[PDB]
Formats: sequence, structure tokens, C-alpha cells
Amino acid sequence: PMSTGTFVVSQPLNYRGGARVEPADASGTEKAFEPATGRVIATFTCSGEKEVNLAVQNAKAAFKIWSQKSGMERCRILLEAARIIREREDEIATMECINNGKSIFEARLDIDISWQCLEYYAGLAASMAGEHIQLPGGSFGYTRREPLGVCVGIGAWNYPFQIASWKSAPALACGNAMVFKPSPFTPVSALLLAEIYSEAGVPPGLFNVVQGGAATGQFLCQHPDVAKVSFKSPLIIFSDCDMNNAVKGALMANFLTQGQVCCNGTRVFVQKEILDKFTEEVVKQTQRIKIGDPLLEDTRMGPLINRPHLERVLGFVKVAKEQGAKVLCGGDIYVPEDPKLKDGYYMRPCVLTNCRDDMTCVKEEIFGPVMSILSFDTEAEVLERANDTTFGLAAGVFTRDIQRAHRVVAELQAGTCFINNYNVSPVELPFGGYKKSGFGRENGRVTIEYYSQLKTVCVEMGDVESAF
Amino acid sequence: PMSTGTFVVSQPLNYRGGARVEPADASGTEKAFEPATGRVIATFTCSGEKEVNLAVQNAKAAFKIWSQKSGMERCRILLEAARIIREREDEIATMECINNGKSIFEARLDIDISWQCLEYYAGLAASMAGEHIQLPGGSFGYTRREPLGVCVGIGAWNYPFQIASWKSAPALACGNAMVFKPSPFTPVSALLLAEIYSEAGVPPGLFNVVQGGAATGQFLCQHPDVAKVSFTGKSPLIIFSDCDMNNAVKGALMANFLTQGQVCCNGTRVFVQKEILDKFTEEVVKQTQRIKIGDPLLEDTRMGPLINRPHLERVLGFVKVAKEQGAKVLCGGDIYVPEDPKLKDGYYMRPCVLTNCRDDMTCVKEEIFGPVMSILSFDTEAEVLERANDTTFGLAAGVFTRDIQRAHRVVAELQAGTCFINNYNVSPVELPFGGYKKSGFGRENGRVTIEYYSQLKTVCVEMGDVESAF
Amino acid sequence: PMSTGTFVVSQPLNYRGGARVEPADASGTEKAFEPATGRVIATFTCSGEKEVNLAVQNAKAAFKIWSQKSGMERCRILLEAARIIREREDEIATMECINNGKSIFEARLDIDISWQCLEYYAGLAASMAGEHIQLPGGSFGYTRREPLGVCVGIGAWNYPFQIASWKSAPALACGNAMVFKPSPFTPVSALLLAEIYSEAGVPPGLFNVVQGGAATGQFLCQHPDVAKVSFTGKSPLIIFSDCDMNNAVKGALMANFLTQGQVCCNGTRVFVQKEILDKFTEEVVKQTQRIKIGDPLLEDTRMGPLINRPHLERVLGFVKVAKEQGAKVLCGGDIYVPEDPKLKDGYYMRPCVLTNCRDDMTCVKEEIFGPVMSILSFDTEAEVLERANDTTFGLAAGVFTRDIQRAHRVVAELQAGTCFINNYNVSPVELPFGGYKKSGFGRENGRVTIEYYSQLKTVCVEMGDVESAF
Amino acid sequence: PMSTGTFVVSQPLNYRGGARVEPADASGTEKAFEPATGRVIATFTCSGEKEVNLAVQNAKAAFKIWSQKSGMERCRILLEAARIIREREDEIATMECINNGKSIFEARLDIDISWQCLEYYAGLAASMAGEHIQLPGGSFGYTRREPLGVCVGIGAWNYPFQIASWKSAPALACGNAMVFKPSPFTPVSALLLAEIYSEAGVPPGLFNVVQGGAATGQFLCQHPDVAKVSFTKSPLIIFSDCDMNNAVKGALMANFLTQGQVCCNGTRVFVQKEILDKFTEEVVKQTQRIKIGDPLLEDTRMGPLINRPHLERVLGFVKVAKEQGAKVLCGGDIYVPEDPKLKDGYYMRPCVLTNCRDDMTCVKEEIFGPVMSILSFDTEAEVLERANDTTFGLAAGVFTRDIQRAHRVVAELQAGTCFINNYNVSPVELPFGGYKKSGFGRENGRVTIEYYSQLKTVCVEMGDVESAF
Repeated sequence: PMSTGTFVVSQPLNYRGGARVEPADASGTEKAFEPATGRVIATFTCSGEKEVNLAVQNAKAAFKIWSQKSGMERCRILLEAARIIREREDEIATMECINNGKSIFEARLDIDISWQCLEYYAGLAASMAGEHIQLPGGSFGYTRREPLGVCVGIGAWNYPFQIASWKSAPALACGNAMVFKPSPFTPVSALLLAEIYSEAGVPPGLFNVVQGGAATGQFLCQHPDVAKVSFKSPLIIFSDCDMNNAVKGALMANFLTQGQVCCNGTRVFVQKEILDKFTEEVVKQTQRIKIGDPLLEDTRMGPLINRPHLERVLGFVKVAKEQGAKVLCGGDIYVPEDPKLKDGYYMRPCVLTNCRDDMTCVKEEIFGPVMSILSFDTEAEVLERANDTTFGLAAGVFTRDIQRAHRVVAELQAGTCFINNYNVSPVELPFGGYKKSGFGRENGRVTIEYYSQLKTVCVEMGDVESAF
Repeated sequence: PMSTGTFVVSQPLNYRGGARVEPADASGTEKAFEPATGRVIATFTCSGEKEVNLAVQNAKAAFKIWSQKSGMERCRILLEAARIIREREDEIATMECINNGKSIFEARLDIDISWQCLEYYAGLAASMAGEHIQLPGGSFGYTRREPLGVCVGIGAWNYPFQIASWKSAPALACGNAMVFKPSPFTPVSALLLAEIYSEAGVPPGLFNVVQGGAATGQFLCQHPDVAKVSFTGKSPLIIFSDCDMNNAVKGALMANFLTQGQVCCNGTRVFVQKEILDKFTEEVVKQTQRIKIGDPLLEDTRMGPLINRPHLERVLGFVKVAKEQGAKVLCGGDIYVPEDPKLKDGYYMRPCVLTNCRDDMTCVKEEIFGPVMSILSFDTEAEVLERANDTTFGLAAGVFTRDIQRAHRVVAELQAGTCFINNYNVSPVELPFGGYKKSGFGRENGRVTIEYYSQLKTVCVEMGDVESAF
Repeated sequence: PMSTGTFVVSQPLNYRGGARVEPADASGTEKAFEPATGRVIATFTCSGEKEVNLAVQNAKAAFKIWSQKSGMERCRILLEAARIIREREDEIATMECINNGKSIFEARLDIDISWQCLEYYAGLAASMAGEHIQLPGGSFGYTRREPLGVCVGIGAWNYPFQIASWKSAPALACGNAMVFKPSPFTPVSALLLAEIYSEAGVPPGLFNVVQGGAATGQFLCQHPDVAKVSFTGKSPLIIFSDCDMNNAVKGALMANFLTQGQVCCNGTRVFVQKEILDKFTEEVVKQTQRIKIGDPLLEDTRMGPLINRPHLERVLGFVKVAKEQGAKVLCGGDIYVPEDPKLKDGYYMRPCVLTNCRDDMTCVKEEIFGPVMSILSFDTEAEVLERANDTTFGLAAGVFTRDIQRAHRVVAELQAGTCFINNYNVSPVELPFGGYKKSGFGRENGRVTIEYYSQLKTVCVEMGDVESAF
Repeated sequence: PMSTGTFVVSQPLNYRGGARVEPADASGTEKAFEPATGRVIATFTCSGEKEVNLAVQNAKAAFKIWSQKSGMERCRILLEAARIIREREDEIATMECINNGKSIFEARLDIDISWQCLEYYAGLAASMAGEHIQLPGGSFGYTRREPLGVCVGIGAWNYPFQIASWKSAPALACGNAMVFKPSPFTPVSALLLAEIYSEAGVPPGLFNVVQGGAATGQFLCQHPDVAKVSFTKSPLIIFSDCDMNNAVKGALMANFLTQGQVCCNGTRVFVQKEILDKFTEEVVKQTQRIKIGDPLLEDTRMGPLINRPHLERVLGFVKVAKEQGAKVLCGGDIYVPEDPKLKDGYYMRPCVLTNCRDDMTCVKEEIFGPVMSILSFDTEAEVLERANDTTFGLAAGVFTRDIQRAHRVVAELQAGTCFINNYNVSPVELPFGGYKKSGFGRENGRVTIEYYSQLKTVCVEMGDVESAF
């Protein structure tokens, strides 16, 4: 039923005690947009400290109930929340494109992860166990992972529904309550999750939503009842690679999610030999990318999050030119054929060549559809030039020589490495966010630890053996 | 061998490239003592930034070698270091008492926990494995825990050799290098570990030692080549009227006077139910007055001296104010003069038992870090749980009651991370299962600490063609 | 909509390729009953060699498809099958009672386990991973748990739907196909599971059902394409003088008369201490005489009929001999005729309590599989432990004492696999944590059972040159 | 100090209560040999039932003690036993060759695994923990892995000390006692382990050794106090695009390590039509260079076969292979070493056969000798059909530079252990194809610990019983 250029927020954007609320006090006022049209979908209040307090006080209450429920009881509520998400998928995914701008194509994948995540932690809640050790003389010791209490989740604008799901699913599975503060850019989708949790059977206050910016964030972090607050990538193309897969990989790595992720492999090192053929093919393919209405099934490139952000990306390209880069295609305002999209935050995906490491476009993360093609001669050279990469990053190597691939992956300091592919998936996702992957056992174990604490009990069955 | 009142440091107290070194740069000077005699066992230089740099740079080099060795190779070196520790146990344990002041009795247990810890991580290094996930079309994904690089370990004075062992073992078993900064109170014992690691086959620079205080610590933390820095209401004891009095008294004494009560672990807030209050107090004072104070090297000694004179003066200060606030000193809390004249200038005091304690009292509010027991009276279960729930998760609590339901009910309500039913153990925070003897570490303790000293690398191998969205 | 004395089987009772089928060949013919009425609900064909072959061949086909689907795809199908089970719960629960005889009360708990179990393995299928080990010089090794192929599941009559689900869900989560062979006593309920799996989205043949007895079982075991066949002193209850009498009596009744006492899990050897013997016996008889015997479909019914006429004749046989051997029948152990004339020919009897029992007695020696309690007197802890430790590990035991030390000491000495302190649960063997309600399964139960239905494939990738010994 | 052609057993060959003992009764008598010389190193008594009973009764006692010790204590004893093994390594390896015939080279690697195994299980004993589940109303449930009791371990002659270590190390880490029956071929080495365990601090009767054959094995299995009894063709696909030298190295390793007397050995060598001639030429060249002789010599890579009947059987297989139409390219004949002490040793030259057919018994049956069967093939589809008749308990090795092909072949192959561009002749028990600096990971021990233990479950009720009635 929902379409581009029509949506307007009618209900309030805060959520406490299982219902939408207007904030009790303000830290300011913000406007949320429809990036495809430039339309204001909401003018909303940012939570003040009294408001922040009410939300924390409310979830503190819900925490006390939820923490007393068994893992099995919590598992059913969470599996239900996933069923509702799965059912209302197209509705949710639409709301997501409307406020964020990503393709319905991508937005659905985001929602798939979202319910998959909930099913994962629901499972873990039901199969939770501690350690038990037998001590000499019938005495024994045991452990239990207890929830922390009221956790704060800070959202991002690039994966709004998915970040909300990803933070709250392990949090609530542990028996905690969450107060979630989404990006002021994207305040809508989180309320859909909040509503779904209530519908699933979560006690009122367990997943609360406070809207706001920096001040709000600070008020949440400064709250005494808050237990815990939960808050360039290279692509090496060797001459011996499968050119078409390398080109496909480069495009995926740079233009998925409009290149508005830090995950994106924007530094494209291409070996001297294949440099000319690669560049020619990459420009050809980029010029075919479908820019338009994110709700259209054929659209692969939507608008950028907002006007300031778009201006910044266009600014990057102006400097890129100034510094000596050769704009091969795009990097300019795109005026879509449909007049409703006239004032949307659109631009054409950019491919830059003749890039050097000293260049700010090579140095800084742009957060837009901009590919920087850097030439290289030898394996030893790339590895020196590319190794300045943080562990929180990803790297991708394209070569038919398996030994070279493993050798390069071994030397690269990036946490996630892809041989003969590239996936633009969020950091949290295990196994580079490959589709039929699963989460394995370690991802959950580690994140469960983040949202819980280990209680240790020692039972003495005999007499105390005094040293004195 | 070594005896009390005779030891003096002869070699330098820093350690780089497998040998003892004098610091290149100076950031002041410190004196280390023999707490049993008051003697200066060392006047040493506090490492300067040029020195800190050398130690980090040396470890960075050693890291590059070690990180390339298999878990199996790393395991043999670590199992060897544990064998040497176990063999030189009394030598180590004695060197520990000489500088720290704890009884040889307790010092040995500390050393047992040190070699046990090394054998544990050695085992984990050899049995390390990642995840391997199969993907559609023959493509696959896998994971690897890699070391972080050069890790900094900051020591404490209460468990000097044990803190050094506890930080270094998980670090070195991940393939990391370590630069260790002991407490300038207890500089000596760490060098013994450093020597042992070299002897075991650790590459030169893998476990380096830099002496110093705050400045030295700051230089280590500020160093760009340092990957990670590992650092270091009051603990209650609830005694119900239905408990086994003798075990409760034994437990209270253990909880307050082990390690001279110089740990934050110690259960110093002793809540006693109104009925048993009089009998408990009478028995606890009787038993406390029997505690053997003296030479920590003596096998019969259960109470040694306090770490230093400023620290002793502070504990004596707390007692002075406690009686000013209205507490009743039942025994001790005064300067003790041992029979032994070599022991004359040692930092000794008689273990203290205080009664008529109120929650408003600073002795009940603040952690003293001395042998001082605060006895607080209570009437009901509901009352204690209110009064004693202002306890942090990083603390420990002990409950004494013959009613099993009550015990579990109390343990459930208490916010402490480690709870003991019908006992109390004063073991460091790091130790799983309340540091009970012959316990083991289970699997989770190691898993969690390995995570602290490592990072997860993920690799995705594509067996087919790239599926383009465009 | 379904009721007692009305139901008759209309469709065939074998399942192949997503539909009910009549067996291709016969190994014989059986009659399935309504135990509450004595009615024949179905006269069915036992599967012959050719039919067993067809089900295996059909499952082999389904296996090839399913095994190629990801754990995530298999997880959705299983989570769906659990949703359908949960939704049609009362329909299945009812159908279960009609053929088996257990109370609708107990039948629901069985069905709750069924869908809980499917949700568990669905979770495990989605989170499956192997090990990845790094080797010198960039070479690597990894592992994967692969399904075995076509597995066979053999049913029991005491938990027909539950044991059907318990065997199918793990085998299928591994990516296997299964051929289930229900007890010829209880053929019906399994077909409901088979139908649900189809409805969920399992490929036709993934979970086939072949009816039959021993010959069908033999044909399944002898089949060359069958990868694995999954099959299905007496349990004591020590009641000490210092315990909580009412909980001990409640526990004794639960332990003996749940599932009409037709489980091997049931704690039928009740050791009672000489002192409390008289009070316990008096209370247990009083409570037993209050047990509601009748229509299993009635919500108030706690005791239904026994599985069949031969089965009942056997239990009453054991009672006849028990009094011949010197036992004192305190209540029941006789043919019961319910007030509802429809239940006139059902397989009913009054729950029995026997006293003055000796270890030499066959009622104490043999498992009866009926509502019969054997009360044995004892004087001391040392005595019981001697008399009761002729217990196999595949059994359960229960101890009632207020002395925690005594409880743990007894549990430690007892050779039973599952021990209950101050309670008793009659849950199937498979169930972790004594089948307590809000328990969960933990991680180990699943790990171990996944290993049963899978095999470890190991792959070694050489990145360098082969190092020849020659 | 020990050498070939000198050793003779002087002490008895059973071990009970921390001592070597002569069997109380007999199930027969066997002769043990020095395969390098043909010498009888021992004429010993096979254990009767009274003797088996004594070993079990003694082990039952030691169990009751060992099972009551902490996993922490057990771990120290086991880490000590590994230190002693590691220290007396050369003595043990020497003794192993003397009775078995394998090279000092391989015999050491066997002993390395042996002490590595013990260190692994020692670690697991110390870090053992059960599950603890919280239940509504303060009630709780927990689990513990308990030992089974007296376990029986049946040895093999190909890895005598290693099989003993591999069975005893997990069982003893659990808290069980073990009665071990070595192969009547290889009695000696197991007693060295039994002695080391005692020296380490194991209670007397915790690891007992009863010498014997089938009757003795049967007596052990039939014993009511015995809790559990633990008991003991592989293809190699060479594609034309492979690295020839690594493929040849791999083929030799796969066929002639341990004198080819393992079921692990990749004896069916499928070679592509194109590289067939170059491969065959190189493999024969390399095989003819293998150093046959005194297993105690550091340069020796091929020792003698386990015994005369076994050698005759392998020579028999070669006779029939050429009768069936195979082309003997080298060896497969009685070898007479230059050293006269070795004159009556059970030696033969490693054999390479070509013109093999799938119908041939040498391709069908496991030979247990140094015999390589070279089979030609044209396409990937063909090999995969011909080689798929492989059991999961087997290994397979693929050699190809095409990574896609390698994974594709490994995926289709039914073998449990697959190697890409290598082949390792390691026992079945070993995780990650028995690669040297591999480790054991965590699953191998978990699964084996389960074999030698049982899960005890305890449920503590903190409240009142909720009666259905």
C-alpha cells in the first residue's frame, strides 16, 4: 500500500511502556526526510534528561520481570517477534527505504538478517548453561551468566532496523531490557521493532525508544541506572585474476548501500597490466547501474541519506579532481526522469583513476558511491601500500594463484578478508555476511558475553579448613 | 639458601633481550623493602621513556618470531616454564615472602596457582581451533584467533609473582609479546619469571620487565606499538543464627586475616544475627588472639607484616577513627613487637576485631587493606539483604546458615559476582570457582581470557563466480 | 471434536513420498486398540521386505536433496514443523491418548517436548560449524559434520509421538533422511508427524513411516542403504526419616503412577526408613486412593488404562505372585470397572501399594510396567546404599532427606545416571536435566546426539611442497 | 646403548600392581621376534583366565583410588608420564624398532605423538567441567562426566607404543583403569609405558599389561568387571595438471612409510593418461633409491616386515599380481642386506606395479606391504566412479593444481580424511590427517573423552514437589 512521495509520520516517535509517546522534555528538534523526494516525513523532538530518565526507569521495571522469566519463556517471545518480522517483512522493508533511501532489494536482505538474528539469540536463550565443577569432599562450584540490567543501544542511519534488531536480540535474550536511541536521521523503523516486540509478548518497557542526537546520547550514557552502552578498506586486483568476477566484485564492494558504509572496499589497487581493461569494464558496468525510486524492484542505486551528506560526497569529488584524479564517470547530481524524485538526494556513481596515496579521496572514507582506482606493479608493493589497514576493516583479494591469495590475506591486517569476492555486510555479521552461512557458535558466545555477567557460587559440603 | 634479614639485590632489576639490564633512561628512583625487618632490599631506577621504548621495540621484534611459531611449539615452552617454576618453587616462594611479607604457607599456594595457570594456557595453545563454515557452491569461510602484538602487564603488590604469571601466560599462549611493569613495592619476583621464560626457550624480548611507577606506567600506555594494556559497598559475610558456629568463626578469620587482610577480596563486613552475636564475637576474639604473627619464612607463621610503613600507619589510622566513631576494639589493631629482634623494625600489627559497628562508620564504608574485622549486628534476613546489597559485582560475599533454602535465596539476592555458601576463600578476582584448591579452571575462564589477548580474523574463500546485484 | 469410543482409522498407516500408503508387501497383520474402551481402532498390515526397500529407496532420494540444502534452509522447515505441532497440539495430544491410553494432562507435556525438541535442533542446524586449524607454511585443515544418509528410527509405545519427534528432529537437522517404524501397539500418532513435516516443507520421502513389528525391524536393519539404526536392579527411591513427609509422599506417587507406571524410568523400589515407615505408608495409601481413574481425554483424569489386555494381565499377574511371596496389598492391584459403560472393556486397574517387601521378591527384582509401588523398610544409610546399588546407569534414583550432606553422599554413591534430591521426575532417558519443565537442553545433549546422526569429514589443504622422508 | 642383533627379554612380560609378573595361568605360548635379524627376542606365556581375572581385579582396585583423585592431580601424573616418555624417547623408539622393524626415524615420530597425546588429555582432565542449569524457584540441575571403571585396550603391531598411549591416555584422564593386551607380535614396548606410568605416580594396577592372543582377548571381553573394550582401498588421484615432483613424493610417502603395513596407506594410485609415463618413470627412480636396512640406523627409511608369514603373504600378492597381468617395474622380491646380522631378517624391496585393472586382487585387497598399484585414467568423471567404492574409515589424496577440481573431487569422495596436494600415513585416531604442527583442536578430545566416560545428572529441588494428582 505504501509508495514514494506519500508517507508522513502521524503518531509520536518515542516508545515507552508498550505505546508511542511524545518526549517529556527536549534536548532539541530534528527533521527526518524521504531521501528519494527530499520531503520532510517528520519534525520531531529530541529526548531531554527527564524523558531519558523516564525511559530508563520504565525498562528498569520491565527488566525486573523479564530477568525472572526462564530462557525458554524468553525464547518463545523472541521466536514470535521473528515470525511477525518475517510476516510484516515487505511493510518493514518499505518503511526502511522511505526514510533511509536504500533499494527495496537491499532493504529486504537487511530485514532477513533482522529476523534471523532474533531466531539465533532465541535459540541461545533456551540452550543456556553454566559450568559446574565437583570439588573435594562433596563441595561444588558453579557459574551462571546473569543479565546486566538496562542496556542502551545506539543506532546508526545505514542499517536502522537491522542495528536495532542486532543490539536488542542478544540483550533481551540475556534477560536485559534495552533503551534504544536511533539516529535522528532515521527515527521511524525502530518503532516498528518496538511495536513487534510488544505484539510478541515482551513486558511493557523491555524495549524502549528515545529519539535524539548527541545530548540525548550523553544523557543515556550518564544515567546511573544504565548498565552498559552498546555503540581505508582495500581491494587488490592482480593481473592473473578472472577479470569479470573482479569487476563484479569491485562494483559490489563500492556501490552497494550507495557506498555509505565503512565496510565498502573503496581503495581499488589494480596491477599495471590489467589496469586499462579493468578500468574500461568497470566504467561500462557502472554506467548501467539503475538509479531511482528505492521502492522500484529494478533500482540498484537510491539517493544518499540527506542533502548535507550528498554535498559532502560531491565535495570529495571536487577535491579529487583538484588533487589530480581523472573522473571516468559520475560524481555528479543525478536528476531522475520522474518529477516526484526531483528534489531527492541523488548523484551518479563515481569511478576515479590516476589515484595516489597522498590523495584525500584515497586517505579518507567518503561514505558515497566513489571508487578510487590505484595502479600497482608488484605483490610486495601493494602489501606495503595497503598495510596501514585497521583490524575493524575488510580487504578483498582477486587472483587465480591460490598461494598468492592466502599469502596476501595472511599479511593483511584487516579482520575480514575475501578471496575472489567481496561482501558489503555490517561488522557484527560472522563469515563476511555471506548468505547461506549461518552464525556458527563463536559469534553468539562472544556477543552473549557482552550483554551479561558471570556469577560464581561455591557450596561447601564439609568443614572450613582454617590456616590459623 | 635465603633467610629473613639477609637478602640484598645484586643484579639490575629491568629485563630486555633475555638478560637483566639497568634502565637506559631514568624517571626517578624507588626503594624495595623486606617488610619483616624494615630493611631496604633494593634502591632501583624507575624506567624512563627511552627505556620503555627499548623494551617495547625489543618485544615487537620477539613478537614477530613467536607469533610465527605453532601453538604446539608455544605449548612446550610454556609447559617447560611451569616445570621450572614447580622445581624452583621454594626458591621463588621464599623470594616472594622476602619482598611482600606474606606467610611461606600462602606464598607457596600463590606459586602453585602460577605454574598451574601456565600449564592451562599451554594446553589451550596446543588445542586452539577456529570455525570452518561451508557455503553454497563449494565456497567456504573460516576463523582464526591472532595475537594482538605487544601487550603491557601492570603488576600489583599483593600477588606479585602470581599477577605476572596470570597476565603473561594467556598473552604468550596467544602468540603475543609482553612488557611487564611490576609494583615498585614488589620489583624482585617478576625477574625470576622472566629468567624462567628465557630458560624455557622463549625468544629474547618476549617477556620483558620494566621497573617504575606512574610515569613508567604512563609511558607504556602511551606507546604507539603497545597493542593492549592489562591492569589490576564492601565485601560482606552474613552469619545467621542457625549456622555451624565453629565453621562460621573459621570462615570469618580466613575471610579477614589471610594475606594480612591486604586484599579487596576479603569479607571484612561481618553481619552477625542478634541471637548468636555474643557467642560468635567471644569465639572470634579467642581464635584471633591465637593467630601466629612473625617471620613469614617460618612454617608456623600465619600472619606476617604489612607491605610498608605508610600502609601500616593507614590501617592503624582507620582503627583510631573507628573507636572515635564509637566502635569497640575487642582485640589487636595496635603495633606488634615480635619476640625476634631482627623483626624489630618490620611493619607488624595485631589482627583487629571491632564490634558495635554501624553502617555510617568509615571502617564499614571504606576498604581498609589490613587485618581489621567489622562485626555488625542484624535481626532479620530482609534487613541484611537491604544493608549488604550495596555490593559491586567485582566483589565476593559469603553466607553461613544450615537452612539451604535461605542460603540460595540470599546468594540469589546478593549482587556479588562470587558467592560462598558455608565457607569463604580469599583468592584473586581472576581465579575461577572462588579459587578453591583442586578446582580446575573449567573451559570458560580460558576462553574469555584468550579473547582478551587476541583478535578474530575471518577469511572467505569464493569457489565460484561473483553474483552481481547490478 | 474427537472423543473416546468413536475413533476408527480410515486412511492407510504407512507413509512414503508425502502421502499415506498401504504396504507393498506384508510381514504380517496387527490390531491397534483404544485402551480406554478395548475397541480395535485399526487392523493393519506389517511392512514386508519390498515395502521396507521402497521406503529406504524413497528416503535415499529425499536425503540427496535435503543434504544439499543449507543448515539455515533446514532450520526454517524445522521451526515451521514445530509451529504446526504447537498449533495442532490438542489434536495430536487427543490422538495420542486414543491409541496409547495416557491422560490428556500428560499427553500435552509429551507434545510440548516434541515441538521444543524440533526448535532446539533447528537452532543447531543453523549454527553448525566445523574446526579450522592453521598449519606450518600456510597449509590448513578443516572439518565438517556430514549426515550419514538414511537413518532408521524404532518407536516405543509409551511415548509414541514424542520418541518419533525425538529421533526425527536431530537426524533431519544433520541433513539426514529417516524411516520411522512405530510400535505395532501405537501406529497412528507418527503419521501426524509425517504429515506435519510435509506441510512444513520437507522433500517427499524425508521422513517415511513403515508399520510393522520384529520382521519389519529386521528388514530395516538388514537394508544395505540404511546408514544407522536408532533404537529405544530397578530404579530406587530412598526416603529417610529426616525429610519433608508430604513432598516425599507427593514424590513417591509421581514416581510410581505417572504414565500408569508403564516406564522403566519410574522409581518403583521405595526404601522407607523404619521410623517414618508407618506414617509414610498410611499417607501414601490415602493419596493413592484419591487418584482419578477414567477416560484419558477427561481433564481431571490422572490415571488411564494400561497399553493392552496382555500388558494388564501381566501386571495383575505380578500382584498375584507378590501376595503369594508375602507382600501386603494395601490398596488396588485389581481390575477396575469405571462408572462410564463405554470404558467397560478398557484395560483399567487400581494403582497398587505393596508393603512388607523383601529384596528376594520378584516384584522388587523385576520391572512390572504398571501402577505398582513396592515399599521396602530400612534402618541405616549404609544399609540402603548396599541394597540399592545394584542399579544400572541407564536408570534414575531419588533421595528424600533434609540433610544436604546425606543427600549428596547418597547421590555420589548411587550408580544411577539421573539422581533427584527431594523430588522425582518420570521423564524419558533422552531428556537432559531429569526432564524438569523450564530446564532447557543446555549445549551438551544436542552436541552428543548430533554426533550420533553424523560423521566427521576432514580436509587437508597443502599450500607448499611435500616433505619426502626419502 | 642398545643395538640390532643383541636384545633378549630377561624379565616377565605381564605388568600388574606396578611390577612385571609371570602369568598365573596360560591360554598358550607365543614367540616375539627381532624382524631385522629373524631372532627370537622372547618365548612368552599367553594369559589364562585366572591371570586376566587378577589383572582386572587389581585394575578395579586402582580405579577406586584414581577415580577419587581430582582432575588436577591426574593431570600432573599424566604430564609427568609425558615428560618421562619425552626424556626416555630414544630408548623407547629403539625398543620399538627392535620388536616391530620400523625405522628409528618413524619410531621417534610415533613416540612424539604418544607424549603429545598424554599432554593433551592431561590438559583436558584438569579443565573438565559439567553443565549447570538454573530452574524456577531456586531449584537446579547439573552434570558430571564420570569414568566407566576398568577399560580394556587391544593393541596392534603397526603402532605398538603409540596405540597403548592413545588408548590409555584418554581412559586415564577420565578416571578409569586400563588392562592392555598388546599384539602377541609386539609384546615389549607396552611394558615400558606401564613402567613409566608407575614412575609418574599412577596407583599400582591403574595401567596393567596382559600378554596374549585371541583366548586372552576373549577372557578380557567376557570379564564382568570390564566396563568397556577398545579395539583397533585408499585411493590417490594424480591429475595431469599437478606438480609432478610433489605428486611423486606424495605417492612414495603414501605407499612405503611404515613399510606399507598400514590400512591408511594410499595404495591405489590413479594416474592421468598424459602424465602416466613421466610419473611411472620418476616413481620407479625414487623407489629404487629408498634405503633398506638396520632400522636403528638414522639413514634407513625401509626396515623389515613384521614377520616371516606376513612377508611371505606380501610376496604371494606380488606373484599373483604378475599372474593377473600386472607389470612389476621394481622390487617385490626378497632383499638380502649387505650386513650379515640382518641375513635372516624379514626384508623385501619396495614394489611398483603398472598395467593394473580394477578386477585385480592387488587393487581389490589391502596387501599390508610395500606394493604400489598404478592405475591409468582419462577423465575426472571416470576416476570418481572407479574410486567412489571407498569406505568413510579410509583416506584419499588428490593431486591437481586446479583448486576447484580438488575441492570438487574431495566433495564427491566418500573417504573420511582427504588431502589436497599431499598424503599423510597417520593412524585413524589422529585429527587433521596427522599433520605435524597441527594440534588436536577441541573436538577430537571431546568425542574420545565421551567414549571413556558417562554423564551423571543431578537435580536438586529447593521447593515443594508439584503433584499431578
